[PDB]
Amino acid sequence: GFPLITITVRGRNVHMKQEHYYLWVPLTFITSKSDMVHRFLLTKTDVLILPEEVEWIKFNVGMNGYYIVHYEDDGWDSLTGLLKGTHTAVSSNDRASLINNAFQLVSIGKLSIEKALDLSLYLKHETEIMPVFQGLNELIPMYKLMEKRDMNEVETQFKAFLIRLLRDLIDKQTWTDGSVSERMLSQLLLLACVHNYQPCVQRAEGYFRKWKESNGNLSLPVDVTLAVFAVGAQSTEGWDFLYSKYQFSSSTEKSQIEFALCRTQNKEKLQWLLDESFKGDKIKTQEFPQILTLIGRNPVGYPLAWQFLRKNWNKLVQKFELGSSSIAHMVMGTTNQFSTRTRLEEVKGFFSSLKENSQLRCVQQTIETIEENIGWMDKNFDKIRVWLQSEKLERRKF
Amino acid sequence: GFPLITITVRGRNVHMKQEHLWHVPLTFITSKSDMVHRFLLKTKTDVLILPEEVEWIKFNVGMNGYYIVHYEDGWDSLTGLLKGTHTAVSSNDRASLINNAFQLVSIGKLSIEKALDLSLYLKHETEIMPVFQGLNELIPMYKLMEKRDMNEVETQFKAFLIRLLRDLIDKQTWTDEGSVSERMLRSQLLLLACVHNYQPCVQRAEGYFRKWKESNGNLSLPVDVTLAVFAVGAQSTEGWDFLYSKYQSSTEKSQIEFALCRTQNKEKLQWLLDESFKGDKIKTQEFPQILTLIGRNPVGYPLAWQFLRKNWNKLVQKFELGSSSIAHMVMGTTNQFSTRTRLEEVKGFFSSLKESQLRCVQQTIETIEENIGWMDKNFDKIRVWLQSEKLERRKF
Repeated sequence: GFPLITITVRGRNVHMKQEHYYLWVPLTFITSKSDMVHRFLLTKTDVLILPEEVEWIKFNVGMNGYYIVHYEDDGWDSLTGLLKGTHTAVSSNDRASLINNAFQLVSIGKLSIEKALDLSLYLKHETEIMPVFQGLNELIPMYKLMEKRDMNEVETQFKAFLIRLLRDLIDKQTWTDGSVSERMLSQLLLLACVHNYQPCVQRAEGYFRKWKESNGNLSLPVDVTLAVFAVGAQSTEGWDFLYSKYQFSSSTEKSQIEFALCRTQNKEKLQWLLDESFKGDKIKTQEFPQILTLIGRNPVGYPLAWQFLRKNWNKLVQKFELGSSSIAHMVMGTTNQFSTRTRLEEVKGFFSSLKENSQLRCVQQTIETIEENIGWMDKNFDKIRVWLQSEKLERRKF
Repeated sequence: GFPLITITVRGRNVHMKQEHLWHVPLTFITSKSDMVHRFLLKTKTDVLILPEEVEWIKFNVGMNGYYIVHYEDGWDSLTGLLKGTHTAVSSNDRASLINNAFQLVSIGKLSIEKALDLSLYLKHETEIMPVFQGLNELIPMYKLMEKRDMNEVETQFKAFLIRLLRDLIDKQTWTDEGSVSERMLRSQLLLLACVHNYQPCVQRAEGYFRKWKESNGNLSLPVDVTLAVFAVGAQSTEGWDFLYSKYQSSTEKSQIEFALCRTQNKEKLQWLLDESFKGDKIKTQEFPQILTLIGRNPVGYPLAWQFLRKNWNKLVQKFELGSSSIAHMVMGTTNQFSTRTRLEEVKGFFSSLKESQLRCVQQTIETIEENIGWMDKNFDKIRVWLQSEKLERRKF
């Protein structure tokens, strides 16, 4: 029930529609040769009429912080081109807005993934956190949808794309600790490393092997620590050594080792964590929800955390209330990345039989997120298969 | 990066060697094994022993890891492979060798003569990926030549380039109907032919253009050939003028945009820079791509450079120094230089802007200081190598 303020410009005649995905809408914008910000308030349609004729127009609807803008064809192509050559002209949070809405409209069915992606390609030049983060925030859920389906080829290619994009910025991070922002941008080191960018997955191994070769006495930078452990847990000696430290020793490493422990393709170890977390003795049950969410997020262990959750639901609600923050969160972490009608009806088929235990906001919120996923992917899989098979192509004449 | 992993082989003894404390995960395929093998060079040098003897071996498979391979003793055997049976290797791997071959001409140890030889098999190359690689390895050479007074060698190269691609150039149907990359090859090969003045592509493009003009652009042009069609139309005032009328679709502009900057009309080349800057008759947000493209133009290159320096105070204000934008511009106006005089022209300008000390500048100078000595070393070798390709030399 949020806005959907369609925009059609002709010359300096700026028409704008209303469908509000009536209402009342305190539109804001920034034009091309403006270096300033403007005011307006929409009936169904209106026009405002621009003073001078200008090249591009960026509606950042002054409605609180959340708004949905659509400029259709030519309009998005004007903006796509601004970022692709002169993205510095606009701000970081406007960098975000664009990226955010570009993808919003893809799932709403007013913009095609081909185009929302044919934009993400400028991020190779983005040297700021906010847009990069946004980018990842919109692009990551796609491939996690893929991870839960027969899709190795396009998964891998997507990720290559994603890493290929970010590489420059990845490659210029010192392995140390900038401001609260630069240090957090850490996330790249991890993400690089998780996806096998090899100058990442070679130095982390180094840092890890040494660290454990002092029984974890080396001081690792905090920023690096996640990547370091994330490659560590991919080997049996790695998992075990790091897990011995978890119990034996601090507050933040905990989380970092907690996070890094679940990032394992070992189906045995994984099962272990669900199990013991459940108890409380080895891993305390105070953080079973988080462990369950992350395992759901694993590429191999997604079917475990759902299976476990179902096989032992009767006992989770005795231990975490029938419907609560934890429980809801748990429901959603083991189901909302499913992209099949086969997963959907199981997700429906389970909860719609608990009767007394069966109809919470998390249940019907999740089914929908899956019913979106089904349609989204059906529409877009084949599309994004090619958009990537049509990107690594002359990625210079005369 | 830039580890240089030297490979010497005697029988089954396969010696690595290292260059710039590196740890290097090595991978390799042979004439016996299609399988990508594994080897971790952690020490400076090492060896391995292949199970049986091999006609050839090749390292860094599919270009997955960042190391460049030079084959000692070697390269000769990898050539004859591609010259006789290139279908035995894979497509991505055909690219590797072309990249590397020419790469190692950068740093030496491999002569231009031998790298250029390798590129000869492309006469039979029936796949997007290697074709492209060969183009974008060879092209940046005659781009360096265009910016000097080496016409006879420039033209001789260019013809060569075409002669090389020709059989495949004539194979493209002037339509769309194709899968991905299939349609991209026609896209790009028709252009190349046309720009280098291959007549059968220049004559077809004049026709398509001509009849399109005789319709007020109401003629159906296939997307692929559109570039070539326009690329040759803008070589006359009636065609440049016409296309701009059309300029003022989301993709049509880009072709007409590109096709415009090809004109050797240094008068209207100026007009594009000037009016792109204003933002009125062409967008301001498009000055980066028009400046970089005028950079490449064999006759207009000086303007785009000249315009930048004469007008640098308004671009740094308009787009902000140290941007994606400004760096792209600096490097596109200057990276194809290949003389000492041009060097001091770069160093002289940018360093005098007081605070100058940013990536592109430091980056460009390095790119030109590498050009200079590349050309010193290679121009003559290439001059004479060309004089020999033409040698069909069929006896008995």
